[PDB]
Amino acid sequence: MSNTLFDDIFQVSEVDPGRYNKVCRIEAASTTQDQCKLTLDINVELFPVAAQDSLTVTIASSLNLSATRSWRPPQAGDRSLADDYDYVMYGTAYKFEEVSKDLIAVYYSFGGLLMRLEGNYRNLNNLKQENAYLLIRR
Amino acid sequence: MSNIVGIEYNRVTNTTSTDFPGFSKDAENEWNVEKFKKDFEVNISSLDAREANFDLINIDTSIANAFRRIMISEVPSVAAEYVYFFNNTSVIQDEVLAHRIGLVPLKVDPDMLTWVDSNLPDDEKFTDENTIVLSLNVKCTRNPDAPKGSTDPKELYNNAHVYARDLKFEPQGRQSTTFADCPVVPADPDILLAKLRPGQEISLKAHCILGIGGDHAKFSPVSTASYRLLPQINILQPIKGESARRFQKCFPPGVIGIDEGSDEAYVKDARKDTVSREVLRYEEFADKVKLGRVRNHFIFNVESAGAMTPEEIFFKSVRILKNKAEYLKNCPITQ
Amino acid sequence: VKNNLLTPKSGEPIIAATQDFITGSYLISHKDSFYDRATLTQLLSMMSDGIEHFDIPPPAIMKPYYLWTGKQVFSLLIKPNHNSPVVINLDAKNKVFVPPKSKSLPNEMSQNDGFVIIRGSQILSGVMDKSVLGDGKKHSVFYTIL
Amino acid sequence: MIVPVRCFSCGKVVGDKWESYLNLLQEDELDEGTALSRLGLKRYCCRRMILTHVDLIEKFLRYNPLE
Amino acid sequence: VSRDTWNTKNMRSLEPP
Amino acid sequence: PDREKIKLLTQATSEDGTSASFQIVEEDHTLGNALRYVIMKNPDVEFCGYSIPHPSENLLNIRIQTYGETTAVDALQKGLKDLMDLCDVVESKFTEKIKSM
Ligand SMILES: [Zn+2]
Repeated sequence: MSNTLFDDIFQVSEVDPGRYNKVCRIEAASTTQDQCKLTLDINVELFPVAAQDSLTVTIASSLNLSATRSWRPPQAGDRSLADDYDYVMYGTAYKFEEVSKDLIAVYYSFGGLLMRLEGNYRNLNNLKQENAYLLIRR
Repeated sequence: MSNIVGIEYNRVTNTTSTDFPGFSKDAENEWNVEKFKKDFEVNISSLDAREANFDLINIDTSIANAFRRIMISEVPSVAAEYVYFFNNTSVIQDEVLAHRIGLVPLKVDPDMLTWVDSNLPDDEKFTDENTIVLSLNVKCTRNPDAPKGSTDPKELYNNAHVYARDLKFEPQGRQSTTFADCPVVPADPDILLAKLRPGQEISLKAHCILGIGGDHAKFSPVSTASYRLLPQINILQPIKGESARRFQKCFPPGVIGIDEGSDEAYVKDARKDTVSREVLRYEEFADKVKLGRVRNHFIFNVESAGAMTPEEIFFKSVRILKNKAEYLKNCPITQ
Repeated sequence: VKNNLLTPKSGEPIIAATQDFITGSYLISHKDSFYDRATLTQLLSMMSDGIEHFDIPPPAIMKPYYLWTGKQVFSLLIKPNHNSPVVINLDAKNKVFVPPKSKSLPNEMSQNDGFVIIRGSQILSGVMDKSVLGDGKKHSVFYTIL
Repeated sequence: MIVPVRCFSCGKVVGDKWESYLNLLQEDELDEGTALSRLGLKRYCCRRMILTHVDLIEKFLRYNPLE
Repeated sequence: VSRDTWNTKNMRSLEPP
Repeated sequence: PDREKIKLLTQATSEDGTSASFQIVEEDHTLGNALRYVIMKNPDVEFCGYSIPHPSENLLNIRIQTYGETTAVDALQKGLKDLMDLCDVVESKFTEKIKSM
């Protein structure tokens, strides 16, 4: 509930694999947010995406709502987010840029899978922190 | 995917296990017997005195490769290690002849010999439990016959060809009794050891000891121990007509058949298939066929050099892997 | 050797990746490279001598499978664990850099993986190339670490 | 010189097949490929072991110094 | 074939030299 | 009592276990890979991997990092025992198939 930083439904326009066999760069425009655009690299053998399909895209922190320092998966029966999402990535917002007055772009790297999210009014929701989950469901 | 190795036109995909807890949120596939016990299967396609073909189904690549590696380079076998030349007047050098004798495989059962201790002086190191002595005394003479002039050198000279069968077993000590029912002979008697002319002589004896293929190839007991993943051919959409014949000609002769009546091509025997991915270059079956390999289905082909049966070789490989695991578990861990 | 990684004629690095090292780095960091936990840990053990502690980061892909990218592998190459002090920040163009789809779009949005972004020893974009792991470049990973 | 005992790559014994290969070629002549296949030399390494062997020991034995 | 030799024959050669 | 076969590498070892490097002599990819697979099938193990530091040395460093449940030594012991049980299963199946045919 309070851990989702961004949430929108996107209509995919283009899915081009550029010299790739499992990663595509999808282009999607928002629904009812005419200014919000989305460019996203997706593993399409885990989450296949076709041109003109509806994607519910959510950005959240704290997906699950020791000093071992190595990431440990949550328990199998854990009531967490991503139960209702088909594709989840973990990355970091490393760049905020202005594309025009009242319009900014946010850049995420999910281990090299890049996402560029564009919009206007998200200033109290999107930050430059490691905690950023991308949740996509068809 | 999902246990199937992907055979594409330019690359191979999905080649790793992905069967451990931590692959996904469902921390399944954690180790336990009584799951491996019920899953694992062995299917012996054929068994011979020297070649075994068997399937290890639902086992991991690492374990199967461990068995293959142990068979190639860790199952002991008996080979000549030292050759003592009393006389060699042939055109083949002594080192070359010794190497050839060492490469000759001997039909002597391992576990009937004891490992030589290297820490012993050469005059007490070789015992009757450690060593097999093979003698070789061949002399060439002109044949006392009158055949056609300059014929082949078989009726022209006597003992012109030295064969592995000319290696004579020389029992030492108690070997006169233990080896009485199973005299040591080369596994391939007709190996051409040497060719030599009248007046030339080879007189030697060779000491044959247990050894490891990792140390020297002559000790390897398999002429090749190997496996292959079971091929998988998926006909996604029906292929019929002359297209079916074209599709069928892209595989080895008996791989996929043509149905009579329904007229559609069908996969008749994917085990016969060598994965040349010849179908993947034709653009008319690009959307009609998917080539794969079952990742946990191993078709083992073990062919013995001759000393032991291939089933014994494989069982010894499994025993060796288990024994090294056991010995490591029993070893105390040093700081 | 450690005191002479740069040529004195220009200051550019001269001890760096050769051909197969560059090709292997490029193949690891290729955008199609995804590794499960077992493969990743074996890669890190081969990367070290099986005697280096690695802090395994969260995987790039968490659903349906826990998959790490090769860029995370090379991030762990740069900074194996928290006790390592090597925090590297780097912007570099790979030798084969096709520009992004639009003039105004930033450089890491290249149509290929032609622009390397490293922020906090974490490789965020771009393949591991000759231009970022080889000789003659002052935006090199090893040059920056030096 | 003389046929190697074993295939370099496989370790399969090929030194017991040289003479049978020669007699397959001479008596009731066969093609080289079918002669190799009839001897069990299936893999191409073991095939080249016999196919590419130059029997130089016969030429060397013409200069036998102990006649 | 199809007859066990590992059961009936004690494996001496498998001992560590 | 072989005190040279397996050695805990103290420099590459965490406080209170859960991370360790073991040096095993006279072993190579054969045991290393099978042991690594079996250990990785342990839910407590978060990092298993071996390396042969140099081909000129009959040596093998295997790395185990766990969570807080068990130690790296216990993970290694469990992996070795599970490898033995796997080998027993394979031996039994192969023997029964050979006898039946
Ligand atoms: Zn061969």
